[PDB]
Formats: sequence, C-alpha cells, structure tokens
Amino acid sequence: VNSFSGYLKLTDNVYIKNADIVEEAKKVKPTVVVNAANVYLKHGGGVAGALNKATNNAMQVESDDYIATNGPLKVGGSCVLSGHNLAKHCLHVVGPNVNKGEDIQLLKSAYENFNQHEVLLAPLLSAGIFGADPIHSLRVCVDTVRTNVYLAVFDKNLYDKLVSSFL
Ligand SMILES: O=C(O)C[C@@H]1CN(c2ncnc3[nH]c4cc(F)ccc4c23)CCO1
Repeated sequence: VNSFSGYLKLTDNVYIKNADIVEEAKKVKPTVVVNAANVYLKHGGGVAGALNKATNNAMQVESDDYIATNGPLKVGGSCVLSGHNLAKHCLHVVGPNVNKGEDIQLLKSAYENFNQHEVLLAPLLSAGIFGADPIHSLRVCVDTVRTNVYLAVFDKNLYDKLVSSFL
C-alpha cells in the first residue's frame, strides 16, 4: 500500500492521473520523482523548469556541480540526485528531444532507467516541449517499465485523450 491517490490504473504496474507533478510531489514526498532532463541538466522549462523552480533553484545548483564533475548525460541515460523538498531522490532521465532531431527509439532506453526503482512518480518522457507524441510515450512506458510508475499529466485535455485511446 502506498500514498498515491486518485490514479486510474492502466496495467498491473502503470497508473495515470491529471496532476501537476510539482504539487503531487510536494504532497506525496515520493521516494523518487522523475525529471524530464536534458543531457546538460539545464532545468529551464517544461517539467524540469517547474521542478527546479519549486526547489528555489537548489536542483540547478546541485546539477551544475554534477555536470562539472561528470560531464553530460547520454540521451537515454539518467542520474540519481537529491529530491530536495519534493522527494527523497530525483531521477533525472533524458528522453530524446524531437525538436533536436534525436532518435525516438532512445525513448525505450530512457524508460528502462525506471526499472532500477521500485516505485516512481514521473512525467511522460519526451512529451511536452521534447516534441514526441505522448500517446506513443505512454505505450513505450507500459511496454518497458516493470516497476510501479505513477504518471502525472499536467494537461487535463491530453490526459483524457491518453485514457480514451489506451489499448
Ligand atoms: O518533457 C516531456 O517529456 C513532457 C513534459 C511533461 N510536462 C509535465 N508533465 C507533468 N507535469 C507537469 N507539470 C508541469 C509544469 C510546468 F510548468 C511545465 C510542464 C509540466 C509538466 C509538460 C511538458 O512536457
């Protein structure tokens, strides 16, 4: 039994809700919140800019030190950093950004990072400003993630389309 509330159940292990991931994170304090990161951990907009703003820029400060030590992530890769005031940990996952021409097949590799964590609060990878089709992202998520994932979808309209079209 966990503390996530109001989710619709899509499969054995995937759940979905219309929620602001920042507000869901601050209420739930999940063990892991997933950030829709880029390889430079530059949290300027989208989910990343919102999560970072909610940490009063502490996420960005920590991220800049991570990059200075380790260099950029790979597209499809991830790193575990602090969750600050939002979660115990933040799993920064780099989905492909279609608006940069990155290979959408890397989306499956990106979701594989979720399998290293028993339970996660997450956005749909490569959706929003990363330019991929969110319906496709949900399909890859369901077909790749085996651990328990609670998906937050900010936009009520897209949420309804994702549910109504789910196979
Ligand atoms: O980057 C991707 O792969 C897909 C993303 C997913 N995004 C979100 N998902 C869930 N909760 C979210 N709260 C937000 C608050 C904001 F100010 C901006 C974006 C979000 C947001 C929307 C942008 O696209």
